[PDB]
Amino acid sequence: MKTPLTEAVSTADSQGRFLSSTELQIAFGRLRQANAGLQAAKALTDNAQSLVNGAAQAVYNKFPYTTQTQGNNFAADQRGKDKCARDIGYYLRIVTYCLVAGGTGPLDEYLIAGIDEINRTFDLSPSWYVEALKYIKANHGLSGDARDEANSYLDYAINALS
Amino acid sequence: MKTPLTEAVSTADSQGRFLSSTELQIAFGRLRQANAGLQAAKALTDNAQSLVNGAAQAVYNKFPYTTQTQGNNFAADQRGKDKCARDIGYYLRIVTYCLVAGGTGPLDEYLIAGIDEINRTFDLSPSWYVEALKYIKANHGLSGDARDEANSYLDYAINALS
Amino acid sequence: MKTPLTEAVSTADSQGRFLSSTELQIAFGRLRQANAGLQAAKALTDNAQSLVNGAAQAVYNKFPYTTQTQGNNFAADQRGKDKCARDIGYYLRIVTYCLVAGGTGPLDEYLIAGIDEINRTFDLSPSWYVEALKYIKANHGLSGDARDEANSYLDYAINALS
Amino acid sequence: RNTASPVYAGSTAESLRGTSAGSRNQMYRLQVIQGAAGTRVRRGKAEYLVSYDNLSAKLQQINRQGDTVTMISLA
Amino acid sequence: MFDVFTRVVSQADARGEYLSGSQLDALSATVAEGNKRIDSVNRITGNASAIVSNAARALFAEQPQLIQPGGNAYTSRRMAACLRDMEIILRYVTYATFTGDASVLEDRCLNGLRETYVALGVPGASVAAGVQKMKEAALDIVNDPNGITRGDCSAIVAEIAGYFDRAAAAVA
Amino acid sequence: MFDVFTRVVSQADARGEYLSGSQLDALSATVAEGNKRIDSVNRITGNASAIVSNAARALFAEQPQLIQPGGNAYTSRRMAACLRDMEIILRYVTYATFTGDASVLEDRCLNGLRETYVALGVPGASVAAGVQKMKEAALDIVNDPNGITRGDCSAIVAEIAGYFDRAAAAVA
Amino acid sequence: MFDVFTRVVSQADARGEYLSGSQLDALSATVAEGNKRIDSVNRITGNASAIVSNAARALFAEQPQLIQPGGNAYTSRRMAACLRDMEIILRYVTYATFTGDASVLEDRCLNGLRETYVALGVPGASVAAGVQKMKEAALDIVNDPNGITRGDCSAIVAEIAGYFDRAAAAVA
Amino acid sequence: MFDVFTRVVSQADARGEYLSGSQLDALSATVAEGNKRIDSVNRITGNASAIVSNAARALFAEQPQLIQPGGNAYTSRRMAACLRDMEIILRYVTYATFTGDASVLEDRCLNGLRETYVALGVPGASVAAGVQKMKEAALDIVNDPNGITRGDCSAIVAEIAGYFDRAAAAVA
Amino acid sequence: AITTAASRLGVAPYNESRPVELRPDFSLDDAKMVIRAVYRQVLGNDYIMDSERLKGAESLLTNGSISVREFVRTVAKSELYKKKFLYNNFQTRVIELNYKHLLGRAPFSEDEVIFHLDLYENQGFDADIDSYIDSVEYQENFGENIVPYYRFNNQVGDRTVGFTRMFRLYRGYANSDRSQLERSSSRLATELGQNTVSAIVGPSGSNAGWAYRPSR
Ligand SMILES: *[C@@H](C)[C@H]1/C(=C/c2[nH]c(/C=C3N=C(/C=C4\NC(=O)C(CC)=C4C)C(C)=C\3CCC(=O)O)c(CCC(=O)O)c2C)NC(=O)[C@@H]1C
Ligand SMILES: *[C@@H](C)[C@H]1/C(=C/c2[nH]c(/C=C3N=C(/C=C4\NC(=O)C(CC)=C4C)C(C)=C\3CCC(=O)O)c(CCC(=O)O)c2C)NC(=O)[C@@H]1C
Ligand SMILES: *[C@@H](C)[C@H]1/C(=C/c2[nH]c(/C=C3N=C(/C=C4\NC(=O)C(CC)=C4C)C(C)=C\3CCC(=O)O)c(CCC(=O)O)c2C)NC(=O)[C@@H]1C
Ligand SMILES: *[C@H](C)[C@H]1/C(=C/c2[nH]c(/C=C3N=C(/C=C4\NC(=O)C(CC)=C4C)C(C)=C\3CCC(=O)O)c(CCC(=O)O)c2C)NC(=O)[C@@H]1C
Ligand SMILES: *[C@H](C)[C@H]1/C(=C/c2[nH]c(/C=C3N=C(/C=C4\NC(=O)C(CC)=C4C)C(C)=C\3CCC(=O)O)c(CCC(=O)O)c2C)NC(=O)[C@@H]1C
Ligand SMILES: *[C@H](C)[C@H]1/C(=C/c2[nH]c(/C=C3N=C(/C=C4\NC(=O)C(CC)=C4C)C(C)=C\3CCC(=O)O)c(CCC(=O)O)c2C)NC(=O)[C@@H]1C
Ligand SMILES: *[C@H](C)[C@H]1/C(=C/c2[nH]c(/C=C3N=C(/C=C4\NC(=O)C(CC)=C4C)C(C)=C\3CCC(=O)O)c(CCC(=O)O)c2C)NC(=O)[C@@H]1C
Ligand SMILES: *[C@H](C)[C@H]1/C(=C/c2[nH]c(/C=C3N=C(/C=C4\NC(=O)C(CC)=C4C)C(C)=C\3CCC(=O)O)c(CCC(=O)O)c2C)NC(=O)[C@@H]1C
Ligand SMILES: *[C@H](C)[C@H]1/C(=C/c2[nH]c(/C=C3N=C(/C=C4\NC(=O)C(CC)=C4C)C(C)=C\3CCC(=O)O)c(CCC(=O)O)c2C)NC(=O)[C@@H]1C
Ligand SMILES: *[C@H](C)[C@H]1/C(=C/c2[nH]c(/C=C3N=C(/C=C4\NC(=O)C(CC)=C4C)C(C)=C\3CCC(=O)O)c(CCC(=O)O)c2C)NC(=O)[C@@H]1C
Ligand SMILES: *[C@H](C)[C@H]1/C(=C/c2[nH]c(/C=C3N=C(/C=C4\NC(=O)C(CC)=C4C)C(C)=C\3CCC(=O)O)c(CCC(=O)O)c2C)NC(=O)[C@@H]1C
Ligand SMILES: *[C@H](C)[C@H]1/C(=C/c2[nH]c(/C=C3N=C(/C=C4\NC(=O)C(CC)=C4C)C(C)=C\3CCC(=O)O)c(CCC(=O)O)c2C)NC(=O)[C@@H]1C
Ligand SMILES: *[C@H](C)[C@H]1/C(=C/c2[nH]c(/C=C3N=C(/C=C4\NC(=O)C(CC)=C4C)C(C)=C\3CCC(=O)O)c(CCC(=O)O)c2C)NC(=O)[C@@H]1C
Repeated sequence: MKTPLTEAVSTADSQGRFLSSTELQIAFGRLRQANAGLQAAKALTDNAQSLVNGAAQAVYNKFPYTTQTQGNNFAADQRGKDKCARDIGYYLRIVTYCLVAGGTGPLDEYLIAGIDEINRTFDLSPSWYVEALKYIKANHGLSGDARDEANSYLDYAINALS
Repeated sequence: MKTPLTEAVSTADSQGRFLSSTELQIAFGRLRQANAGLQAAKALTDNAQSLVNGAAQAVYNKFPYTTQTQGNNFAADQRGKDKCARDIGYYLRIVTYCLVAGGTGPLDEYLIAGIDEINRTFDLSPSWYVEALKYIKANHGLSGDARDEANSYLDYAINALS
Repeated sequence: MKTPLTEAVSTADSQGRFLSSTELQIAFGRLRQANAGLQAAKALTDNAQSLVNGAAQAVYNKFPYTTQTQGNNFAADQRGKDKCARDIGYYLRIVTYCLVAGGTGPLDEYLIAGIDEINRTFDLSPSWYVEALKYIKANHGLSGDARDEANSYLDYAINALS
Repeated sequence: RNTASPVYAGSTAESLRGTSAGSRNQMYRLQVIQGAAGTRVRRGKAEYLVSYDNLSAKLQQINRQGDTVTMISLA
Repeated sequence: MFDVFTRVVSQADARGEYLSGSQLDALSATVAEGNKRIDSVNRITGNASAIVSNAARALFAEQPQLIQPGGNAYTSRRMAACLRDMEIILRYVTYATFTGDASVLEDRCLNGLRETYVALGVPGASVAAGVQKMKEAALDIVNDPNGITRGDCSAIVAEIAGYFDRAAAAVA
Repeated sequence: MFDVFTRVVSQADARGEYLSGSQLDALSATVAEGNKRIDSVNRITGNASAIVSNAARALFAEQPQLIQPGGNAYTSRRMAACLRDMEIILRYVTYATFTGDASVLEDRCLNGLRETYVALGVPGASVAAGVQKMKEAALDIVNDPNGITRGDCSAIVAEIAGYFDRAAAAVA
Repeated sequence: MFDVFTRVVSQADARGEYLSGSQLDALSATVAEGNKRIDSVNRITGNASAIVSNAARALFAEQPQLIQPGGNAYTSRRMAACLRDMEIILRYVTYATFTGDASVLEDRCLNGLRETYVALGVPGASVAAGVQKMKEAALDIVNDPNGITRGDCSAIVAEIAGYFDRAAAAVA
Repeated sequence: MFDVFTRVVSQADARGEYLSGSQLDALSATVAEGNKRIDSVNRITGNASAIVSNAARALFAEQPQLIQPGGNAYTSRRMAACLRDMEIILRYVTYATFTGDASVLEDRCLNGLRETYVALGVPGASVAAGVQKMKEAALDIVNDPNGITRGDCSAIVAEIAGYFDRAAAAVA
Repeated sequence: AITTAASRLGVAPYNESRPVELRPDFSLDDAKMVIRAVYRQVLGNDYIMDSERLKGAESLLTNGSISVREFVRTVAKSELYKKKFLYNNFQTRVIELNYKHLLGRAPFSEDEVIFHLDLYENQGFDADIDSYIDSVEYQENFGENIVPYYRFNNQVGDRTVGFTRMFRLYRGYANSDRSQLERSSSRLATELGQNTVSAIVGPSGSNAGWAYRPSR
């Protein structure tokens, strides 16, 4: 999956080469980033319940028909509400993995690949999840490099949905 | 060329992806290195004639037959000595390019690719150039990251010749 | 374009073969069907405006937020309503082409190929058009072979959207 | 033979590279006259776009088949 | 490729228009000619080998320079390629007759063919003469009134003759 | 392809010269701008979908002929291709911004693009208008003072503008 | 392949859990060792040719039966393959050190190597002897206190020794 | 791949026999049921998306272990692959209904499928349950008395049930 | 050919298929069939997600900017291919997969492993991929404009060991190279080294003993 260390070795392996100063520079870039990523992962994890619940409610407010309309794809009943909070939790959890790994790899492998087919098949609007991701962006309270990297994955997911 | 920035974009383009946090971290790694690399290039450039002349004499000292044996491939005459000093200058100049570019790309593109055919065709011993590179390593007077990056390229050339 | 005559020749051409009894039977199948398709196309064409306006109102009735919510992707203004009526008109018109052609080729080439990217890019919900297509099925008034073929294309579009 | 040839003057020689143009990101357009002396030949005149890395291999391929090279230019 | 139906559809889509009643009526008339169309395809196909071989023999009889040593049809490989070309052209003419549209013949067979022949020294005018001989035999086979429901196939025969004429014009 | 560093190297190698002190100093200045460059790449990428979609909507609003039946952006496939092209050009512009050199954009994306569009009948002037719309949106996003360490980004914004202008000129 | 970070991530996802505080702290500890890890990779790579050649020369000296006529390393082709294999194993050892995870070494290098050597008659025990020789040379190079910031590299050295041990065990 | 007609032909050829009068009459009865067969194929195809999605929803509701973290249908990629599998099996079942012979299912859909699921760890028993759910929905759709010329479709329905049972048995 | 055992061996669907050729002045549907055929063949019938598609390469193929062979080369050099088949495999397994994907046959001899292992180690993966596609064998079978396909039937230049080893690499129609019982292990490392073959075991579904695999 796409992370700086994996990409570096993947490039050298493709070329049949030992690692060179180029790959070492990649590792230095990872080390400069890693601690901020781990801090962001911890902050999101400690706040996960609040972010997921607030994110779900933000979606319901923006799309009130989702809590008023009968259907398996909507959150009018507790069943659909539980499914919705589960899904938003998956986004938040996998985003923390990206922060730990230092790349979109976890999002690419676990969430984004095939997401279009899932949303089409089960009649789920990508706009719902875009709204949830925007809520998490505006409410995770991170700053500095932690904010920048975290928002990059949240926007990466948003762009994949749009 | 093989440099962190071009390689990062090349791999992203192969996947049709926008650049992500992984590639941004590659850039940060490059930025951490570049000033030391540029300083290393300046120091080698300012000392180039001393290093090149010293390296050529070191080869002649270690391989005295090169200055005493008649032949197109040897340095018994001024013609061969000039060819030799020119070649050692090429190694040093292209090594400074690697420091500027932050990768082995200039060495690969300009010198290393095809060096075996040249050395075989013109009966030039790789051991001669290994000794010259060893001299430059031992006499460039760099320290810290400048030393580490410069020696990585000098070792890269030595390994290619062995 | 997938139609019985084009696929018969293309398969024969891929085999480097003259047409044989197999392909002639394909032609007879088309001839058994063709008049029903043409009459179905005529009936839908004559009733096009009533079907399109009725379909659009069916969508607005089923998804009232589309006519209440501001946004470029919604029909809260005449701009959005005109876009929506236009889109539903495209679905109906291209369906009549399928009846004329005797296959889904017109739908595949003009409408379905790339529709997922468009709806994702412009935040258009496939469920809206599914509802529009369902209204057309329920109200075109066809019978017999004309009904069966027309509904196959309308269901083909619905399946493509789901 | 009272025939014409395609016009590849100015920028009309250019072709898209993308990620398919090899290490140098350069495309070479080989116009050849070919016949069936293997896969079926569909046209007596053909054009091939190959990267620099594969240009040598392509020439031997054309050479092995006995086909004639009429023009080569950068694309 | 297009068939007789998709050709009308493509033009209508580019104008953003439903097919008019007249256009639908014209296609209904095409449907009414379907059995005659299918019979014509079947009759040419059933006689394809005779059509090609008889035309080739007649062609080489009238143009002995093709098969004399050094001639473009001399040697087994070139003769075989020549007979193949005749069979190819006849095949795509039947394709066009089957679909009711010349696009398959033009796109897959005739486009580039004159350039191929000029490039390789194939005499296109001789190819055209061979196509004309195939045209004559094929139309006679189609028009044979024996063993078939009697009716007027002049429109279909005219259409088939046009495809042969385009093939003859394309190579010459 | 070149980056900002290897561009100077290649010019120096062809002359057989070490980089001058002025050239090294210029690269040192480029390194000092690296964080601004990374932020600009991140900001454009983080808004890629909105930039493409908003510009595409504005283009079709100002050029309704593109989307009318028969228009070059009519039908789902052609619209999907058009939106894909806008994203591709944006992606390669961000590549050039990342490397600091137009080679990746020129060598991989723009070379031969005009001929592709001329052959297809894609209106190049409309593509350039689309690229222009993406440019103004992208530069505003890059220039947004909120949520970022404040400083002067005029140099990188000018560089990004040049890359967009190159793309518009290549296709117009 | 996995790196040190993605190995923990993949395990966490299968359990559907956020990384625990201890897990994040453990990875933070790994980050603090990153400079030493990079230096160890750089030092092995910079001496790769000497490590392989010196190990190979030592191996053939203790095991002259490898290079006698008919021996498994006899003939230029087989000797070149032998030197190549030593370089391959060293290369993937440095990869695993770089990533902090043995997966790349297992997946690319060691998975199937024993089956290959057994099928061909390559003495796996002698390969393992060569790998051990590269190990002693490589660890000595990593531990050299000259020309580097002083500190404790025992943990990194132990990990590298483990990868060499894994390579030797895979073939012996 | 055989159809209902070529299945009998292949058995006859292996015996070197003409089809008997009984065999020809049996095929005549198959032709008499052809309209029912085409209708059943059309009805299943026209509801394919609903059959897949409804069956998938029911399977995951009764087997929540499939979709929890670590489950074989967890993550979008595995989930999408799972939905593709259901659609593919349904698609081939319609092929078998169309041809009147199970060979297309055996030759293509179920050929190597058990190896695929064992290798990947896909729970074959759960696939069988999903196939059973699609079967229940499909047969109801085929049997719907509304909007169709009334008649007895028990024979075709029994045949379709068998193809579903074949697929379910092949995986578990 | 293969007639009686075709269905049993999983060959019948390929008996019923024809080579996918991109003719000059190809239509839109022609290009789509090539892209589908290339993805199924070169990526070993693995499911391809929309996010994994090589949209740029598909565009150039559709435009005539790259031929079928160059499209095949682009797919084979992509990160998608390397992720699926390079980064997690022994190079002998990689060589096996390359032969099946790009040449539609199994390796014949240890010499092929020697050639491609050295070529990868000395020049890299991209250089090795070029060797398959620019080979005389690729030229004679597929040329510029035909998608690679499995060569089950006997051809000039064949060896009998190739036939038996095809069913070591091909495990049925409803199957992918990454979803077989041996998983990542090289199928032919032992067979090539000892110049031995094994009794053909047909795919599951049509063969009860489909799962037989020998031990170490
Ligand atoms: C065991 C491996 C030996 C050892 C290592 C060690 N290194 C550091 C610190 C640094 N090493 C580097 C490395 C590089 N700088 C470059 O520019 C490049 C070339 C691309 C490399 C490889 C760096 C950047 C640092 C940090 C800054 C510094 O100059 O110190 C340490 C100190 C602790 C730390 O983790 O930073 C150590 C211990 N030291 C030994 O004594 C072992 C023989
Ligand atoms: C069990 C399957 C159900 C059922 C079927 C049934 N159908 C017919 C007759 C016909 N059905 C068709 C079908 C089509 N006509 C078209 O143009 C197309 C679209 C391409 C289709 C699918 C046709 C042509 C006929 C014949 C004419 C007619 O309309 O009747 C029957 C009657 C018996 C017969 O075989 O002809 C039956 C029984 N009927 C049921 O009650 C089941 C729910
Ligand atoms: C000009 C082409 C000649 C001609 C043709 C002609 N044919 C018909 C009618 C039919 N021909 C067929 C054909 C076939 N039935 C089969 O089973 C096969 C094998 C696949 C074939 C080729 C059919 C089905 C018909 C309809 C029934 C019938 O036999 O009449 C006509 C009559 C008009 C019509 O369009 O049906 C005609 C005119 N007749 C000539 O005199 C020309 C020499
Ligand atoms: C919340 C914003 C809205 C909502 C949600 C909702 N989702 C489903 C069903 C599914 N959700 C997913 C998504 C994922 N599965 C994964 O494994 C991952 C990646 C790790 C993701 C993102 C899937 C695959 C499904 C289908 C299978 C399942 O049910 O688990 C439903 C139910 C749909 C149905 O028809 O059963 C709902 C309700 N709905 C709303 O209205 C909210 C605004
Ligand atoms: C330019 C258009 C705008 C602007 C940019 C700007 N940025 C900085 C400084 C930093 N920006 C970063 C960026 C990141 N940190 C991360 O971890 C990541 C995610 C992977 C990114 C993208 C960093 C590391 C710095 C340095 C630390 C700092 O915050 O100061 C500056 C300040 C000067 C500098 O170049 O460092 C500026 C000017 N500022 C504007 O006002 C423009 C709108
Ligand atoms: C109607 C059910 C709902 C609705 C419609 C709506 N659509 C758009 C914009 C577009 N619609 C299409 C669709 C097509 N274009 C084609 O060429 C074809 C194939 C022949 C189709 C089906 C496209 C491509 C667009 C985008 C470009 C364009 O504007 O034409 C809009 C506007 C979206 C925007 O952001 O401008 C709207 C409003 N919206 C509803 O709320 C209805 C329920
Ligand atoms: C002689 C043993 C018997 C015989 C011969 C016969 N041959 C033809 C016609 C042709 N013969 C050839 C052969 C070749 N043409 C070449 O260029 C070469 C290779 C250098 C060869 C071997 C060909 C191609 C033809 C057909 C075209 C042509 O006429 O030139 C005929 C006439 C056949 C016809 O239908 O006109 C005959 C009579 N016939 C016998 O009965 C002899 C026992
Ligand atoms: C016969 C009446 C005349 C004749 C023919 C002749 N043609 C060729 C060579 C070619 N003919 C074609 C044409 C096609 N190939 C196709 O695949 C299709 C489309 C499906 C067509 C229309 C081509 C492409 C060639 C060249 C490649 C090939 O030979 O297969 C030859 C041989 C030329 C040579 O010297 O090799 C000949 C002899 N020649 C005559 O003299 C007759 C007038
Ligand atoms: C959108 C603003 C405008 C528009 C675009 C449009 N483009 C095409 C077709 C192609 N576009 C490309 C371009 C690229 N492909 C690549 O891989 C890259 C990077 C190297 C680029 C820049 C290509 C190659 C094609 C042709 C093949 C393909 O279809 O993908 C179309 C379709 C043309 C047609 O008739 O099929 C369209 C619509 N059209 C407008 O009207 C806008 C102004
Ligand atoms: C003699 C002209 C000069 C010389 C020779 C020398 N050679 C080696 C070591 C090796 N020689 C070979 C060569 C071959 N091995 C083969 O199997 C074949 C093909 C059948 C050949 C040609 C090899 C492979 C080696 C290395 C392994 C081994 O020792 O067997 C040495 C020792 C090198 C070392 O580092 O041990 C020497 C001394 N040396 C001179 O000075 C002469 C001018
Ligand atoms: C050297 C210390 C010992 C030795 C080695 C030796 N190996 C071979 C042959 C092969 N080696 C490999 C290895 C790899 N392939 C891979 O994919 C990987 C990871 C990337 C590895 C490590 C393979 C597959 C072969 C077979 C192909 C080839 O011959 O290159 C030989 C040649 C054996 C023969 O030719 O029969 C040799 C000599 N031999 C010794 O005696 C040393 C102990
Ligand atoms: C869904 C109900 C269940 C499920 C399914 C599942 N399947 C796979 C992977 C594959 N499925 C197939 C099957 C086919 N491919 C074909 O081409 C054909 C028709 C000829 C068939 C029947 C194949 C070959 C694969 C592997 C290829 C690939 O790319 O996946 C997966 C993915 C497993 C993984 O690890 O990715 C899944 C999830 N899983 C469940 O839990 C349900 C019971
Ligand atoms: C004839 C005396 C007997 C006989 C033969 C028979 N063989 C096959 C099929 C194949 N034969 C081979 C053998 C080879 N292929 C090679 O490349 C070589 C070495 C260069 C050999 C020896 C192969 C591989 C096949 C299968 C592939 C193919 O045929 O192309 C058949 C047909 C089998 C079938 O159709 O299923 C037959 C009939 N059969 C007898 O009964 C005779 C005793």
